[PDB]
Amino acid sequence: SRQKELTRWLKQQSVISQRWLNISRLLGFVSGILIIAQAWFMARILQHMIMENIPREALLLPFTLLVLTFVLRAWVVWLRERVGYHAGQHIRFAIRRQVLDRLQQAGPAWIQGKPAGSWATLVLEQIDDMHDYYARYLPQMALAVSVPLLIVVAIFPSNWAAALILLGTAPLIPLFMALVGMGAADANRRNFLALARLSGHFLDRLRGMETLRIFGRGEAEIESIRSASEDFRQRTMEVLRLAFLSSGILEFFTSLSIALVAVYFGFSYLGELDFGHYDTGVTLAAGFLALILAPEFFQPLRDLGTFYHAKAQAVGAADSLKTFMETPLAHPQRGEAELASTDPVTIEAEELFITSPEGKTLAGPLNFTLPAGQRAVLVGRSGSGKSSLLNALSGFLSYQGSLRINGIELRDLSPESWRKHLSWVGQNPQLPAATLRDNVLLARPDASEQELQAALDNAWVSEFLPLLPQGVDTPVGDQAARLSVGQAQRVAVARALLNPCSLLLLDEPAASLDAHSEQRVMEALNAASLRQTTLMVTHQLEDLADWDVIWVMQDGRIIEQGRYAELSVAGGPFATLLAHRQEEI
Amino acid sequence: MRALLPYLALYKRHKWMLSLGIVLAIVTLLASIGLLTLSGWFLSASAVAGVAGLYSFNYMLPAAGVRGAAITRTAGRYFERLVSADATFRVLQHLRIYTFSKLLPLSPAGLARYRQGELLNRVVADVDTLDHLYLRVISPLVGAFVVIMVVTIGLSFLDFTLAFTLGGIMLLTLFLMPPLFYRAGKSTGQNLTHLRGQYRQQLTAWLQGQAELTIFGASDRYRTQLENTEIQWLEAQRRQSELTALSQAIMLLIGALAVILMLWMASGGVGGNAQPGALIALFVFCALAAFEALAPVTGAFQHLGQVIASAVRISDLTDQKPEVTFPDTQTRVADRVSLTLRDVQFTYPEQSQQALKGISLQVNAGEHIAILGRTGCGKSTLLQQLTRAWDPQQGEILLNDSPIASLNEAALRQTISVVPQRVHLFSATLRDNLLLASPGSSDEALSEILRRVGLEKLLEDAGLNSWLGEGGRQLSGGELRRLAIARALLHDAPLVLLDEPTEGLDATTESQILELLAEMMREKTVLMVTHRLRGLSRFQQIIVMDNGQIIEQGTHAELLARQGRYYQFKQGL
Ligand SMILES: Nc1ncnc2c1ncn2[C@@H]1O[C@H](COP(=O)(O)OP(=O)(O)NP(=O)(O)O)[C@@H](O)[C@H]1O
Ligand SMILES: [Mg+2]
Repeated sequence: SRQKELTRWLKQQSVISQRWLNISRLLGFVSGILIIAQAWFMARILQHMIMENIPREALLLPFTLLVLTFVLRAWVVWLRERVGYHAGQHIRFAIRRQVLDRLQQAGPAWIQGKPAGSWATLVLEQIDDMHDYYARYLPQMALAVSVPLLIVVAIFPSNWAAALILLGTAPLIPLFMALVGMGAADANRRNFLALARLSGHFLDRLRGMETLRIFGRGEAEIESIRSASEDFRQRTMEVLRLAFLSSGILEFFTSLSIALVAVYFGFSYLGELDFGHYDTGVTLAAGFLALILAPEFFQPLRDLGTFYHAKAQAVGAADSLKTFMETPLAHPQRGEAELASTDPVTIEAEELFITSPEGKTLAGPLNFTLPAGQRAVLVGRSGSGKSSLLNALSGFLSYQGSLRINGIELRDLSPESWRKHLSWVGQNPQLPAATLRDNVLLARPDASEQELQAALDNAWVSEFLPLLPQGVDTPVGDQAARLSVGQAQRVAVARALLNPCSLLLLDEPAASLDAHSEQRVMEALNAASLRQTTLMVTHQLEDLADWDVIWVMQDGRIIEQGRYAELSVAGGPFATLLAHRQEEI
Repeated sequence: MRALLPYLALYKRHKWMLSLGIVLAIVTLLASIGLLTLSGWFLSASAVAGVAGLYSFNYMLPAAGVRGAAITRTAGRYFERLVSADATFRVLQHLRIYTFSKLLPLSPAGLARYRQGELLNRVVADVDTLDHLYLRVISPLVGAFVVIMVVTIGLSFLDFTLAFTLGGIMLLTLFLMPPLFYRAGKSTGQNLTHLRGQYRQQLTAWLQGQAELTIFGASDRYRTQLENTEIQWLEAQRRQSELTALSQAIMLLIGALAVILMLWMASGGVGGNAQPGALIALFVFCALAAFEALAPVTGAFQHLGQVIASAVRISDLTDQKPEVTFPDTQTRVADRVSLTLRDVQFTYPEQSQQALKGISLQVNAGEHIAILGRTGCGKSTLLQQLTRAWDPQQGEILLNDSPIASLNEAALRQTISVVPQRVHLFSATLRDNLLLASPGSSDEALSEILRRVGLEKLLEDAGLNSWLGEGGRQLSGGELRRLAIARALLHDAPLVLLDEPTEGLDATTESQILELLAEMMREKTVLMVTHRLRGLSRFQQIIVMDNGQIIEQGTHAELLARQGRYYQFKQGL
């Protein structure tokens, strides 16, 4: 239903590398001339030695010209394939560049909305689906209208009956393809839902093979696989029985045109058919020209049919890439005001409404104040907007209201300079660098080795380095494969403790860690949370008596605020929250 | 290549449908050559005969040959495309059954060694590639070979030195060129799969660590590093197309060589005839049309490397030895199962040597047992040993006075109904997600359980014919927990194994689950493993676990009356 405007998007993305698609259209015209020259030289050579009985040694010039047109024709086929690739490559490099540009300025707020395996599909597997639309389908659609018109133009002076046989099928092919194309469109729609259900049936019975085992349904799911495969087979054979007629319409008219050209020329040579020629005896070279060129008239149409799948999956790729590039989402504004000093900051919020990039409000009205050097705690149930406040405080989320850091509002604070005074630790630590040493030094690449070693000593990461093979320079691998979740989270602590900061945001560290790493992370992060303003989200709800204030929220609003002593005995929401933690071992 | 042998042997079934789809490809592809070689001879014979030779020349026989060759060229292609596509769905069904029927005996162990999400998405893709062997590889290669051998044999009746130079040229590029271009692009194809996965991992690390990179100022430094990998990745994609542009310019030159050779060689005579006449065109038009047979042959050989690679992955995955083996006795299932465990381990032993000797416990018939474990201290493996996922290396399980290894799978799955922590929602109807537990249940019984369990919100929309799963409606935790319990109540086994049933559930739903176990599973010998203390009062003989061993045991009141680790757990911390 969206084909017309999706294809308009596809055809507008091709303005880049327009000279590659212009050379490929011009090389398809040149290739259609070498096809005609090939058939004309063969027809004259064949006539000379069949009718005039000229020896092959007296035909050296036509043979030389025939070999030359074969070398030129193979040259443009090589040239047209390389030029066609360059067309597709430059759209893919430009679309990917502006997909990664949009996906970076949107920031982590929008990226985490979808799993990273689904972003890699968009950037790496769907952008590449558009290559064969520009490399093959678009050039072939030019070859399908350029070359066939050249054969008709080339044959017409010699014999208008032969050119009428080829031109006569030009309207009759799309007429019958559309006649059977609408009989194969209702088959798609009346089997669309069932084939969608039946496609993921095997992977579903294969993921849930644990549940089948414990219930003893393994031998009864073999029959369902059989019954679902029989149903899928015969349901999609009805679609294919009509989709193979459309391809068989073209094979019918290329078979009828070759047969009919042979009969017309064969019978006219014997005197059975007088029409067709321009009041002159039909020569043998005229018949060979029309017989060599008859299969070449329909070859561009046959090759285009093999490239239609390229257009189908390019539109499916443009289906998801057009919506992505036109989603209305607004970024946090970046005022140019550098922070005054590298001292602990006094963050205070008058009335905040932290909003996602799509406009949804994540955290309701927030009324709080964190004085310089004061460490707070955010606690609450899941989905309560605890992490949304830390992302907004980092600049990743747009807010309406007043959130002033050290007296200056966050909206008019320079993100380049504000984030130099911001260090933070998040749950599920991400290690982007290559080596463990270059990953700690990511925070401050200019760190000295004595400052670097102190960070590794303070963060309790040098006490598991000997377990690592290469030590400090151990390659972390993909998704921190080498390091355990507890060990990687301690490395994330190391680069937080490297540079002194004016504000430390700990978004639930040591949450999913093992028992020993949780003790080591918290100990190294509880003594580092009392030398600058920190803001820790946690679910531990215990040993918080040393923290200055506790902000508990549900549904994105601070409901209770105070020290641990006054909330544990107050019986309020914190006590209800604290009782849940003690309920589970 | 010996990898395809277990999968070629799958063709013995449907070996007439598969052979027909290749014969129809040869007949179609011979009619295409016959249509153009007979037309070329007919035009030459008619022109040589001339108007004066109208009556002497029998033109009706060739005119019926061109009509027949055109019908079987267009009818043959339609039927070859149908049988080939039909028969490639019949071997896909066989491949799907073959792997599934062979992955069942090693489902828990030997298949979950990998990452389940990434592995199973590759098992499905690899069976699809094994499905491509017949139509992408075997059919183009075999069809090209015997089309060459028939035109060579056929043309050898007129001339022998001409049929073999045309046949020899076509046989040389059938056997020498597809391997020659597979060797040239092998290095690039390896360098292409490395760079595609290197860009994939650098992009995921860049997207996932966008919060980290932005704050530390490396977001644009690692984007340059990411773009340089793409530039290297695109260079390796030029070289793959620069070799495809060369394999296409060479097939055009080889087919040119076989036409120029036919023109030059066949004009010197065919059967000793000084002036061949119409026989020249029969050879140059066969050579002109016979290279359509070799069109798919290079791409058929490239895909053969993928099919062989996919054949090894499926083979080495489905050829593992199953952990457990079941006897065949058909012992009658007995109600009132009295489970007995003797020196069986409860948790995978840590390098810390948690428990060299395992736990021991007796669960009499009808008893409800709850096991308390420290959160995050190892993982419970009591259910896998009880479900016979793997044989216990130490200790033994006595299921109602008899060892658990002496039960056939049919009986074992009937004495034990287990509700796992990871409850699977099959993409099927609500009836099919419940008849899984009990195949013979009536329509009312399934709805009766759903009302009784509390899944009443699942009966107003289409009743039990609601699509649950990937293509339909998802179920939330707690709404999915009560489905797992619904199956176990429908299964009706004497022994029930609960695995953290109230995990990740809010206190409103969690209190409703514990009532379900105490009410419906009143006489079903429940053995429950949890990390919570909410409803342990109703359970008999609470077992507290420390370091993989039983430190405290007894009733809730009995265990609370005496000071112990359960007392500390109840008060907090
Ligand atoms: N970047 C975002 N874009 C859109 N929706 C979001 C975003 N971040 C959070 N949400 C949603 O808005 C609500 C805020 O949740 P959230 O801020 O994550 O609370 P939370 O305390 O972090 N949950 P948890 O970490 O499990 O304790 C939830 O319903 C989220 O699904
Ligand atoms: Mg959070």
